[PDB]
Amino acid sequence: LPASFDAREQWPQCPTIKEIRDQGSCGSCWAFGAVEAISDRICIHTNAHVSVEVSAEDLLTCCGSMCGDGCNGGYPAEAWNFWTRKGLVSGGLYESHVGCRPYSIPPCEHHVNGSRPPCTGEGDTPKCSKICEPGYSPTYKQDKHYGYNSYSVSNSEKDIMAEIYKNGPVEGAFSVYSDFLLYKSGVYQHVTGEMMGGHAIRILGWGVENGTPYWLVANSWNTDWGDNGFFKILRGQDHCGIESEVVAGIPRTD
Amino acid sequence: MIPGGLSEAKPATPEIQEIVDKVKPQLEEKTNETYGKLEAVQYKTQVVAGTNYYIKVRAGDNKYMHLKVFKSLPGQNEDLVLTGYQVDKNKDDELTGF
Repeated sequence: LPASFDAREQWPQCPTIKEIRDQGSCGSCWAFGAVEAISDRICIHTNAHVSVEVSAEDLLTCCGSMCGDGCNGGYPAEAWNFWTRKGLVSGGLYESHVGCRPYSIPPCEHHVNGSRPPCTGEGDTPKCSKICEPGYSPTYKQDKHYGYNSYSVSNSEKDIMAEIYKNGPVEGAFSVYSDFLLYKSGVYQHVTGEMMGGHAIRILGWGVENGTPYWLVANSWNTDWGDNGFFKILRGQDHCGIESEVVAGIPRTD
Repeated sequence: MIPGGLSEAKPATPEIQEIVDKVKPQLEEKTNETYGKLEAVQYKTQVVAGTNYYIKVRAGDNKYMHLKVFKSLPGQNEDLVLTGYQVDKNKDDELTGF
């Protein structure tokens, strides 16, 4: 219903909504899109009482084979179903400390070590381990955060605005094309490029720049790329498939 | 539209060829071998926080070799790095996520 909506402004008390994660060398975008929207939604649904960065390692390593092929792809509508069934622990927990199961796969943006080779290290899905990596209390099956239901959203512009405004950021997926890695500012719109492959991301609102109606999106590739982590893509036509793959769910308990 | 998988296969080009040569030195020291030329024929791309390339190169006889190269994002710079090879592979394998 509004002309312009941004979740970072509507629910500022929730760090995770303004945060950009670095996905590294493996195709877990499907796991990040899901756990970041889920993270966002837990906060929104408890009025800020519970702020956690839901475990991407957990989604990836413990859903495991059932949600895809780990670092080689996977499925949004499956990550979300698994939150409902077995839930996910943490990898960031608010009041500082540190999460249960953080993301071990090294990043691709930053430089680190000594001379740029950032990623190029492990890049090999670790194992499921129903243990909090030590120092975090309490126990794994108690840090577990569950989902009530999960469902697809419709290929419709309004349902998507209405899912976002009423319940918080969501997950979607689209087709990347070389002209997209070039993104910095404005509303992206696909014109050329080699089909690089299928990526998954977090949609968290809307508006217009000049005349173009867009979706506010968080990419999972760190903060130098694009607009401090985020971009805007054409909203209205299902441009690159961004409306065709929308999935969400509602947090259990609150 | 597999949201993290590798693209279907594409006939190689000279870009995919500039890679195999740029990371030539890097594959060289890991197997300790010396090739006159790695010759790419097949490849897949994949979206990570960068693009990984799964290239199919030819070595000596009639058996091919597989190569995962991470390729930086315009922002950072144009990098490249062998992250994982797959020496002693068959003439006709599908390129497969590794």
